[PDB]
Amino acid sequence: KSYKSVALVVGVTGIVGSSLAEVLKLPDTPGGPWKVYGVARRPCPVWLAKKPVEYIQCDVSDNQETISKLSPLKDITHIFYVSWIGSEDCQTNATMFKNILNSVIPNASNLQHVCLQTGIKHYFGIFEEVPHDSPFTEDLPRLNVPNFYHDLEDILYEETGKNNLTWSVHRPALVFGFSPCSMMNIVSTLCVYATICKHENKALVYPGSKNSWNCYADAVDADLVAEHEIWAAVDPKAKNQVLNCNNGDVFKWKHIWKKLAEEFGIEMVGYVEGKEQVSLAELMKDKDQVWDEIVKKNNLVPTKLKEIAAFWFADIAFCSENLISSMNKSKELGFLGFRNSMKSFVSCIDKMRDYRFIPAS
Amino acid sequence: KSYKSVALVVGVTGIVGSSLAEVLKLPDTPGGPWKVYGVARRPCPVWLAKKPVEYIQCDVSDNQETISKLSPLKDITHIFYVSWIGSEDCQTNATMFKNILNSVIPNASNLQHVCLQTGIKHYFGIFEEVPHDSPFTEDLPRLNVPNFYHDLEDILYEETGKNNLTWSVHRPALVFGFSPCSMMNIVSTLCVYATICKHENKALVYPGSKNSWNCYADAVDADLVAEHEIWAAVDPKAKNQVLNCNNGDVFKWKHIWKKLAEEFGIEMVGYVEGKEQVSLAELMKDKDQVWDEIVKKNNLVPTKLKEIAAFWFADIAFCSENLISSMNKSKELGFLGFRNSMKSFVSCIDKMRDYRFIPAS
Ligand SMILES: NC(=O)c1ccc[n+]([C@@H]2O[C@H](COP(=O)([O-])OP(=O)(O)OC[C@H]3O[C@@H](n4cnc5c(N)ncnc54)[C@H](O)[C@@H]3O)[C@@H](O)[C@H]2O)c1
Ligand SMILES: NC(=O)c1ccc[n+]([C@@H]2O[C@H](COP(=O)([O-])OP(=O)(O)OC[C@H]3O[C@@H](n4cnc5c(N)ncnc54)[C@H](O)[C@@H]3O)[C@@H](O)[C@H]2O)c1
Ligand SMILES: C/C(C=O)=C\CC/C(C)=C/C=O
Ligand SMILES: C/C(C=O)=C\CC/C(C)=C/C=O
Repeated sequence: KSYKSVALVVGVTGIVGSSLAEVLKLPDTPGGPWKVYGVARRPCPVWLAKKPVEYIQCDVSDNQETISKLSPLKDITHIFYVSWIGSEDCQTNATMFKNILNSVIPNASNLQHVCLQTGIKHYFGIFEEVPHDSPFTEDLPRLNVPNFYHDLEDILYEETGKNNLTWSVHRPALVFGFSPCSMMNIVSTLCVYATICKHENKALVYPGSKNSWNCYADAVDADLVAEHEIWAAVDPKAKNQVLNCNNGDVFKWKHIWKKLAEEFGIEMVGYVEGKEQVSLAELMKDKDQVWDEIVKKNNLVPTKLKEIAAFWFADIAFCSENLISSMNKSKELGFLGFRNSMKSFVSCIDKMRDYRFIPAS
Repeated sequence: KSYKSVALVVGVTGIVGSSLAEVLKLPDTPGGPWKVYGVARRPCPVWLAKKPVEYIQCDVSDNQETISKLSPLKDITHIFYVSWIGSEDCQTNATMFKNILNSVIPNASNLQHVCLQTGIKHYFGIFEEVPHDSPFTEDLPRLNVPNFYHDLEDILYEETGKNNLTWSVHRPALVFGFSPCSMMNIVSTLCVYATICKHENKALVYPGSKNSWNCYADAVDADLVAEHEIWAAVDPKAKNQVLNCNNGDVFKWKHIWKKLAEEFGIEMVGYVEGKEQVSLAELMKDKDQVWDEIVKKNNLVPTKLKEIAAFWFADIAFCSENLISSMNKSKELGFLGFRNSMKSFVSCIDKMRDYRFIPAS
């Protein structure tokens, strides 16, 4: 075909990358019809080979490999950088993004826009070792921390300015999504926990803090992040803006916890007054084998426990509070996409069952 | 003229009534062009006589008076009940609403819809002497309290069902609005407080609780409540629904407090750790004369202190928390109106200065 737009999705197996791969191929999608190149680290997993994306395995931290794999991609119009290296290292994250731009900018003559996805950590700090108060708005100045987001933005602003490309930064809230290859997928994580509770005839027992149980929290659906990125990539009113992305509402983990129990047909144990947070990472230490049994029993897409779940990240979610972000700027710019967070959560569950990452019920 | 729609706005001098009087007369307003009858208790105040509304002074708690004043209004198509009696008495509030319906339903042959405005108290209780947890959604069952909202809804459902009229219930959050004739106008109240602090060379000192300072809160702009009521009154997808109404975002009183100080060019004293709530009602006990001086000095529309301000209500706002409501249902039905609450607050300030209820600066 000829296409209207050609996307390079860096991080296609990711929690947002995998949604963009679906969303960009819908016929109503702005800027369409879209060709999609999808970059990720590992060989194309099976679930993705059944999608119309041109998959490129590439270590994007390796400059020569990245040049050789992406230089030839002359038709690219829009880059969606929806990746990170899996640690908070400013240098290695920065290298990834620089490699992408240095490989594509000089070879793709119709390149228009670079979309960079970071996150609300911008506002409160990093996962190793202060915060702005919320609701977080986009104009809040950088914290004095080595946040790799600062380096990515600086690279973005430099490279796009000197090459007359447009840019956007997206700072999603906690993502409700479906990919089993993510390093930070709260829903799969909690789904795996519940699946194990069920298999071991235990209750869905809440391991988190009191505050996280009771405080207002927010999130974003992966598909909404993809729409928001696509919107900023094609709508000229949105160009060259930093932009938060959340579902537009708030929830409480306590209400989510109940729905999770109901979705797995098991009993729930809520937060208990005075009792304190225990580490779900520690509780799930040596469950790799139970998970390998479950995968085989239900004929699931095979995943290692440490791949599909990130219990450490759940622990952080469950000692967090006061992290609400504002969608006012996006709405004032005309983006009115939203989701009902309770429904988005359930819909991630359904979809992970649908795609056979977790057991049906 | 002939008109497309004819509104009876019961409570036209109110915080929402007064916005409907403006909003219904805009040329782009759904269901327009609109004729507007406006009912309130007192003689038409001066500011309202300069508006194209047919003003009807009527004590709507008096059945015979109400019949004689509203029976002749044969052209009415839509009732907007945006009033209450000023106490929590279930019987006297109920009488008001029944009188309206009994006077209009049998005489207005093209009557289509009755819009009833109650509020988020539905979810947490009454102001004299439990709560549902939030975010509040519309399906939450009634609390076991004598809330006059229950009586108003019961009357609404009975009268509309037996007469093939459509209905809606609107449960606004705390209203950001401009009317000086309201019994519950948080912005005018805080504006009056700041005006007095300024006049007496004092700082804008926060009198409220720690929690109210730091917790997430929400509100609605009066104009947005009017749009939402108008939407439910004309859009067939919205018919016969209970519906919350808020600005679609959240704020904190602490950030609002700072903006309030800035808007009045005075110094702020925020919440002080360990210090506890004092009653602003008590602090403003005998300031009626200072206010009468200020009104005369700045040639303001004359208001009595107890009319324009409701310090008791500010005290309640400042010991409240956990009252967020969800707009998901309205959004899922297609209503995407919203406001930036910080901007809505400032815009109420500006408008009260514009209309000369409070001093310019
Ligand atoms: N997951 C969340 O809830 C969440 C929330 C807010 C912000 N974010 C931010 O979004 C950004 C992207 O994170 P994510 O969670 O979407 O990531 P993810 O873990 O879901 O996906 C990572 C992707 O990057 C690829 N990748 C990693 N190293 C690579 C390399 N050397 N070469 C090529 N590909 C490589 C992976 O294969 C994968 O496709 C991060 O800054 C993250 O902090 C994530
Ligand atoms: N003000 C708020 O912040 C707020 C917030 C949420 C819900 N609500 C609810 O909205 C509803 C309407 O309240 P409001 O705050 O819009 O009221 P308001 O105090 O701003 O207006 C009251 C109106 O009713 C009229 N009225 C009172 N007694 C009357 C009588 N006997 N005859 C004729 N008119 C009479 C008044 O003249 C006035 O126009 C109430 O249930 C209230 O609890 C208010
Ligand atoms: C830990 C937490 C809990 O709500 C929210 C942070 C979510 C993410 C991945 C932020 C990235 O910047
Ligand atoms: C007191 C308060 C503080 O936020 C909110 C209640 C606002 C109103 C008038 C509710 C009516 O049902």
